Amino acid sequence: YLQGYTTRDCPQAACSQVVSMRDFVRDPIMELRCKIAKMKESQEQDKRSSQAIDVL
Amino acid sequence: NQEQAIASYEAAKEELGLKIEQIAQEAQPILALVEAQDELQ
Amino acid sequence: KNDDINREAHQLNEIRKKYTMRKSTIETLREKLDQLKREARKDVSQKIKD
Amino acid sequence: RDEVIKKKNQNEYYRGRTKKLTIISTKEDFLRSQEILAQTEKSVF
Amino acid sequence: VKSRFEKEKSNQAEAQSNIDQGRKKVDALNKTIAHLEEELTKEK
Repeated sequence: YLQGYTTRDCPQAACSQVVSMRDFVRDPIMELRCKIAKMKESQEQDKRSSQAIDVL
Repeated sequence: NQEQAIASYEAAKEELGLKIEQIAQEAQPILALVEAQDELQ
Repeated sequence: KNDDINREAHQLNEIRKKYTMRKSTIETLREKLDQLKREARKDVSQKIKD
Repeated sequence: RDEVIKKKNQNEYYRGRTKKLTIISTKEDFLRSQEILAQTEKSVF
Repeated sequence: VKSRFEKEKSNQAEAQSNIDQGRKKVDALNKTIAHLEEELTKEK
């Protein structure tokens, strides 16, 4: 989103904050959320995929 | 058919085990820890 | 005539046993493999929750 | 952390209950018998 | 590299599980084929 320009507005909707790469820092909270969500989905998907093969 | 499957399983697992033994032998090293310790002291 | 009818009987007996063979395929591959795969799961929610 | 890596590998027993696994024979065996049902009688014998 | 080796060992465990499943299927099919061989003699 910030590619090609030094600073650009915040990509989120209704946000006008002009940001750059240095303005963004690693978010441990988002990694935690996505990690947890993906692991839950992975457990669900492994069970679903196994039964998804049991169908064939 | 099941005996053929068993033979294929055995061959594939033998090959995999050889490769895994090689990779385990390749898993020696652990880096910047020594340099950090030296700089600290 | 008797020999001809006997040959026909043997052909139809082999046909019926091929049918029984397909029935055996049903019983083992259709069901025994189905049961083995169904129980092999042991509801993986088991090992997952372990 | 080491056990974290191990348990991630155990989640990759995704293939552990997914890849190893029922009805492929079941669907076809029906077709095998249905086709062979028309083929075939003990009363005739 | 140790993580990669452990991943490979997990693949080894999956292969061994496949081997064991094949062994169980082979044994069951041996029992069934022996049974049907016995039956065929039961059923010039």
